[PDB]
Amino acid sequence: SNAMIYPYKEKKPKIASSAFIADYVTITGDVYVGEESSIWFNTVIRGDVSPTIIGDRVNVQDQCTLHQSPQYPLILEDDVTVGHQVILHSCHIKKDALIGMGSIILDGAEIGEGAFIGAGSLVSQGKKIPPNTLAFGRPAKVIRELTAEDRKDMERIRTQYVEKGQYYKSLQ
Repeated sequence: SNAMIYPYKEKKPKIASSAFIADYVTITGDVYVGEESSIWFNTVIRGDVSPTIIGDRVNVQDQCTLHQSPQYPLILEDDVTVGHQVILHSCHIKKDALIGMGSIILDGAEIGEGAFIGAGSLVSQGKKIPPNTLAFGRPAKVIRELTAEDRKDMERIRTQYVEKGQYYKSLQ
């Protein structure tokens, strides 16, 4: 509510009316944020190099940094979860994926649909993580296929975040 929204040149952020934008968040420039998505406390999204497209029901948790290099956009597809203090840099995170807290996902990296990146990981430039796998480490490596139980916990997290986003939004 106490958040900064700036243009960068002729572009201004386009944020769905149902999205929750927490306090101390800064969003600038060429950024699009979809319905019921939630951008948590002290996150910075500077849209001043390439476009940042965030889909629907996405959570970008507290104190993340979202930026780009010139060659690639930054894309977070629908139903993505991004953990606390994650750095995203011109990567493409496909739908239902989860990025573990404290991770760094670099330029041209592709996180497959429903993949889970373990906390504290570094996904190097150009790295592809296959859909429905667990990957972790620095640099991150594919560890195993995800199970039905892993997927149920991911569903719990993304759905609860939508609800919690709407709740904290109501307190603004």
